[PDB]
Amino acid sequence: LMKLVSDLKQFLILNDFPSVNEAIDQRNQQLRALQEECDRKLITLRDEVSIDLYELEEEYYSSSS
Amino acid sequence: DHLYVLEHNLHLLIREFHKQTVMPHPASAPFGHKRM
Amino acid sequence: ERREIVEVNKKLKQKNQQLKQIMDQLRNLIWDINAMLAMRN
Repeated sequence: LMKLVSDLKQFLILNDFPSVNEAIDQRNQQLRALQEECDRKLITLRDEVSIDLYELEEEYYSSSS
Repeated sequence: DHLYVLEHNLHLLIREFHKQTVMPHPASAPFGHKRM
Repeated sequence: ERREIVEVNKKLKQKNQQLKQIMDQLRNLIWDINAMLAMRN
């Protein structure tokens, strides 16, 4: 009976009615930091790619024979 | 074409969802949109 | 003399074709990234 009561208490306090909703906020912060790093990486990549693309266009369009 | 507009449409639908939720700093009871 | 010039021109044309083929994918990726990161939020 004690084991079953402890199990039911852990069940109801685990995810049934736990007032601790800060886990959602922590997940929000983690995922937002992840997507911000991803966006920054993509932006740096596109900037480098654009620089290289302009440097390549300058040699492609101005060379024909 | 095969992939970009896919992501664009998915993000458009999730933006629709997010817009269907805007906080106007209300006091009495406007409960609407700022630009509205 | 002239044959060497013709061969060099052919090699340059092949290199320019490969260069255009690479630039096509380059600008495609640039457009894709710049248009996908713009629809964010």
